[PDB]
Amino acid sequence: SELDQLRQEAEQLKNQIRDARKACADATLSQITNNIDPVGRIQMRTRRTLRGHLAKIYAMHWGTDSRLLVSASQDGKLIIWDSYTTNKVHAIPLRSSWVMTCAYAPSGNYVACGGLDNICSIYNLKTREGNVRVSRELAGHTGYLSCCRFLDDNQIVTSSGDTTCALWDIETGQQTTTFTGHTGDVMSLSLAPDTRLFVSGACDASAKLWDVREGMCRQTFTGHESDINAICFFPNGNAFATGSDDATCRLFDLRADQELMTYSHDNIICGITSVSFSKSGRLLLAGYDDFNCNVWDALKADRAGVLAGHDNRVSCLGVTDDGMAVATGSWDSFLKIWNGSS
Amino acid sequence: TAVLAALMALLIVATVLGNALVMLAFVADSSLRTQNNFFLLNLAISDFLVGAFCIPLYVPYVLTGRWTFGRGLCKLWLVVDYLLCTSSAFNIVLISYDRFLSVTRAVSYRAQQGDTRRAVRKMLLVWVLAFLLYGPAILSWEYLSGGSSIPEGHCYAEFFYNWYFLITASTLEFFTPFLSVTFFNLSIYLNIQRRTRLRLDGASFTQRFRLSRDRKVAKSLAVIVSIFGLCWAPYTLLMIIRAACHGHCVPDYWYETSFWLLWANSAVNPVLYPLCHHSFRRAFTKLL
Amino acid sequence: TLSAEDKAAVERSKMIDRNLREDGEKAAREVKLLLLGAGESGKNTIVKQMKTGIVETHFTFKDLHFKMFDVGAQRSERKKWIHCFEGVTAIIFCVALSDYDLVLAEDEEMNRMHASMKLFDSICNNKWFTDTSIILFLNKKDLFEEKIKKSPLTICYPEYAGSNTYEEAAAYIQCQFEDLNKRKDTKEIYTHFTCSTDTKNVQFVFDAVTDVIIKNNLKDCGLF
Amino acid sequence: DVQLVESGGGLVQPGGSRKLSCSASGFAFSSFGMHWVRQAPEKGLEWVAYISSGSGTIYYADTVKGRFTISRDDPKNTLFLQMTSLRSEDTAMYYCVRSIYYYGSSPFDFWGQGTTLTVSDIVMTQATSSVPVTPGESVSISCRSSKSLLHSNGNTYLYWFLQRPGQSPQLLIYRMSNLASGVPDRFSGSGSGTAFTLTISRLEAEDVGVYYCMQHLEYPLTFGAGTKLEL
Amino acid sequence: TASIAQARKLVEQLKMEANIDRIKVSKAAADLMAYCEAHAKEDPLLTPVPASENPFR
Ligand SMILES: CC(C)CCC[C@@H](C)[C@H]1CC[C@H]2[C@@H]3CC=C4C[C@@H](O)CC[C@]4(C)[C@H]3CC[C@]12C
Ligand SMILES: CC(C)CCC[C@@H](C)[C@H]1CC[C@H]2[C@@H]3CC=C4C[C@@H](O)CC[C@]4(C)[C@H]3CC[C@]12C
Ligand SMILES: CC(C)CCC[C@@H](C)[C@H]1CC[C@H]2[C@@H]3CC=C4C[C@@H](O)CC[C@]4(C)[C@H]3CC[C@]12C
Ligand SMILES: CC(C)CCC[C@@H](C)[C@H]1CC[C@H]2[C@@H]3CC=C4C[C@@H](O)CC[C@]4(C)[C@H]3CC[C@]12C
Ligand SMILES: CC(C)CCC[C@@H](C)[C@H]1CC[C@H]2[C@@H]3CC=C4C[C@@H](O)CC[C@]4(C)[C@H]3CC[C@]12C
Ligand SMILES: N=C(N)SCCc1cnc[nH]1
Repeated sequence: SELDQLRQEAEQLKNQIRDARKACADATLSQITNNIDPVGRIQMRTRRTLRGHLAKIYAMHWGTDSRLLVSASQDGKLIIWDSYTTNKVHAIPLRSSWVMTCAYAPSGNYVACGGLDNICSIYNLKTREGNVRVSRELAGHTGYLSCCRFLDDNQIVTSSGDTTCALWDIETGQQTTTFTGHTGDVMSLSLAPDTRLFVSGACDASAKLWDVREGMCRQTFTGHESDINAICFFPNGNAFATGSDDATCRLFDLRADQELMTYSHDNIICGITSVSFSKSGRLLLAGYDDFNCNVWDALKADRAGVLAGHDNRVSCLGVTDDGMAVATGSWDSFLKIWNGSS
Repeated sequence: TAVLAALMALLIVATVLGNALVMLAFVADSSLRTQNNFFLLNLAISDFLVGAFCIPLYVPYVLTGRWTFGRGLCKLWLVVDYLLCTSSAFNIVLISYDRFLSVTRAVSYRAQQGDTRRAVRKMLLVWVLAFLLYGPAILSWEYLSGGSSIPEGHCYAEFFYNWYFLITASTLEFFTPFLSVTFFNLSIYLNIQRRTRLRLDGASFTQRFRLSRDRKVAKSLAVIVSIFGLCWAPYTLLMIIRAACHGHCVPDYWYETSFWLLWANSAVNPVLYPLCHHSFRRAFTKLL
Repeated sequence: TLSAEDKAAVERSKMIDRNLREDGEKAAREVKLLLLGAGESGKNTIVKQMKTGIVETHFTFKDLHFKMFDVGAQRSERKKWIHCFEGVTAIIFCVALSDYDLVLAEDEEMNRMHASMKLFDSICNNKWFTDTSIILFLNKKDLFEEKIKKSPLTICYPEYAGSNTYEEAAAYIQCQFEDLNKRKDTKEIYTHFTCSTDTKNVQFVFDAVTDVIIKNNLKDCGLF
Repeated sequence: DVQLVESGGGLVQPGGSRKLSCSASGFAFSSFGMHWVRQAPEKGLEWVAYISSGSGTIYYADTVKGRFTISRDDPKNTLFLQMTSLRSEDTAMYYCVRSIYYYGSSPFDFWGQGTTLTVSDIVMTQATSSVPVTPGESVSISCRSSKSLLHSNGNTYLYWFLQRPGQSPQLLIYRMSNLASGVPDRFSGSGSGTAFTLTISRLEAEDVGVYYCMQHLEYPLTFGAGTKLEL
Repeated sequence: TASIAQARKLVEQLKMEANIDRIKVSKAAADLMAYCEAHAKEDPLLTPVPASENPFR
């Protein structure tokens, strides 16, 4: 009786939200940006190939100086690369080799990683002893760690396969806030540029916008037909793009609370692993299962170019903060740095 | 006359591009970095230079009958020709020994596989040892035996009619390599048959498939020993036989027929080792 | 053209590269085994004989190091992390023979043996384990023998025309699991009958792993 | 804590041989390159030798090359300096210095206490030998180089050290602008090309000492004469 | 009473999401287009820089 009545009210509320989004859908982003000229053909060359990982690369993250990056492989090694020289700055042996994510702190003093061991390990890069040591092991998730991102040297957000995201106080080792509401494994998270919000994509094909300080879900974004594997905020923080196993990328707007544009092609039938934006946000770069990275025109939904330089899955990618280059990691154990030439 | 020119040109075409695909597919694919993959490349490079330098330069010696490139260039050709053919035979021993360790030292083979430092060290040892077998002997024979017995217009080794040196050199060039390849390719067959025997006793379609695969390997190992022996044994035997009788007991046209068998082996090798390899075929389709 | 510190930084990278190769060679001598199976299937008893997330077991038998990974604690979606185990030497699957007549507790109407068959079929035919051999352990053989006399095998298999002898009953179950394999040419299934008092289980794994390693080596050397 | 203890120094006869040891504790010794730097009594610093991490690269100053041998024992965490044919020019305090090299590292960050031995090229100029100072007032120290210390990679390999009376040198500024860990922000390094300035805002009693500018553009590493601050 | 407790929370969450202010898609689309236009020149991937200014020559 009471349970049946309540679940009927949820359906009425869902229709109310769907009607509200349709009311403000006066135009389409495609119609708005039809007049502007296309970006043309984007040609990028492999400037660097980072060799040394002996297994599948699962994650990479640029440092904020746009020169150092950290990559994770399931050979149990975290490696920090000098991308300008291809020099290896550090090689961090992992206690558990089943790593799925890695993060570089914005300060550059810490890196984080974790996988099937259900632990987010924080590594101190600046020690008087001259070696990288574990400073914290964040336990508390009951599923695998899928993504992690530093807010500062003391705060980090983790998404897990136990359907929850958590905000951690690194100094005390305790999760201050727990973000619940996903009905599937949360696969990714992205921080807003002001680090007041973050979006997460789960295997329930939905993206939720979370308030870091308040600790609740502000908005829920649906439209994908399969698990979301990747998510990335727009550079101004007012939009985000997702990548799913249904071979599509969608651009959702925070303020309009709805999808604005879909980025898919008939030839593309493989899942999407990673998404990122260029510095101005005009380009959406997506890594795919078909061994390629497709550069999209964000405004016009045109495939601007292809980065074809890997013989296995493109597992991760990232664009520098200055926008100078894009790094692609792959299951073939190589990282490549790309940018164009005049 | 034009028939002979076409056949020699066809051999050049087959040997050059046949071993060029192996070298091209090596560069194109970045996963072909195991020790065995480097050894197949070394064999392809050794055979490629035979069809690109030795064979094209020897065509005038056949059509005209006299060497018109000078005595100084003849010594370069003799050193290169003996170096390349010997290195081809030494790579076959290196490949067969590598396949011997895949079945005997199986655990260490998988660990050491992919170490390019080990592969390059073994590759350099093949070329260096190939040069020392005939290189110094060709160059220093004239300067230590007095004069040169080679008539003007002819280009062949100073020890062409020597009896003691040919048998000694061929023992380290073909007799020992042939027995090493035969022993290595026989131990592999014995282990595969023995291993399958225990599997059947320990345990349908899977058993029938496994038995059929073993027979395919048995034929694969037999062709490798036979082709290497078929191309190299006639010329090696003729050199020793003709040396004793100084060409009286051996017809002249028999020498030329056996001379080109070794160069024919440099064209068969791309078909045998790299083509039958699982990884190289995948890299072939990627290019075409 | 490099500065004094740049050359030192390049030299440091070479030192790191040398240690990465040594770690890769050391990790290449380890046999990685993925341990799978249903609950109450002797999965824990096997680990005892072999002596919060993924559980890793290390043991050495005749100068060969085995790394066995148990992922029974991972209650998340299997497909999101099962590719992380692509490239393991072999998969160890544990099936309780005594559960042929028992009913799954959660469903209360599904036979446990059929539940193991569904788990075996998905793992064996998974796209990430096309070339991965499976070591099948059929535990509780002594308890299965006792249950056969009281309970015929027809309960689990309605289409079973065989007798109630232990040898015939056990062999029929072994064939049913091997028939679930669709990649007969690319992979092989090793089946063993284990008990609590058995001590040859480590020998069977070593023999099955050695056969798998040699076949991979022959594929890498071009013979296969 | 990070420690570097030197031993083996003492009075030796001219033409003799002596073995200096530097035992390291509290840090990953095998990861750091090591230098020997000496300082003659009432003189400035002089670099002696260098051995890299992994022992692959070894450098010597010309004045000691052929007579000194530098070696390390990574398992024992010991740094060695074998000296032969010792001359009266070798009478100095020998310092053991750790230095790690990667992008963004701070070489020459920790020095040992030093051991005293008594026996019976880019030019770095610090013209001002001494500067009278008062607490709370801003002081600037100038350094010059015969060659441009700016490399084509954008780094300017100029270092600033402070040797307080009775203490070993401590790193203040590395690569001409960066502030070493544990150094107050009042120190600031400014430079261009061949001319460099070390500015000390709100001078305190602890800042009193000798300041050395060192170039790390190329070997041999050379020090300035040193500028002394006195109250 | 696990389902009834979860039902109240899910209904309560949908109330919070339904009370937000939504701008028009045209307004949101224009803002995205404006940001891309304003920062186009400082995007190296969109407009590749001269080789002298490229750290990855
Ligand atoms: C007359 C001779 C000198 C002509 C040159 C032939 C030799 C030296 C050339 C021709 C083919 C070349 C090889 C082609 C492919 C590769 C693979 C690459 O990953 C390393 C270089 C390497 C191994 C080259 C080495 C040099 C090489 C072997
Ligand atoms: C290890 C292997 C690859 C080294 C090969 C070195 C070869 C290419 C070099 C080294 C010695 C050289 C020979 C030295 C002397 C002569 C005699 C001269 O009248 C013709 C050139 C000739 C014949 C040179 C040909 C090229 C040569 C044979
Ligand atoms: C006619 C004479 C000069 C031919 C001499 C050929 C020799 C010198 C050339 C041809 C093939 C070359 C090798 C081809 C491939 C490799 C693997 C590479 O990772 C290291 C270099 C190395 C090992 C080369 C060494 C030099 C090499 C052996
Ligand atoms: C004087 C020399 C030329 C005569 C010797 C010829 C034969 C015996 C030499 C030449 C090439 C050599 C091989 C070259 C490389 C290797 C790899 C090494 O890890 C094991 C031995 C092995 C397999 C060598 C065995 C011996 C060998 C086959
Ligand atoms: C691609 C295939 C056809 C190449 C076949 C290579 C062999 C079979 C061909 C190519 C070169 C030919 C040789 C060319 C020159 C001579 C010298 C002559 O006095 C006897 C015949 C003889 C010896 C020919 C025999 C057949 C031959 C050796
Ligand atoms: N076995 C030898 N004498 S070396 C190879 C010399 C050669 C024979 N045919 C072409 N070249």
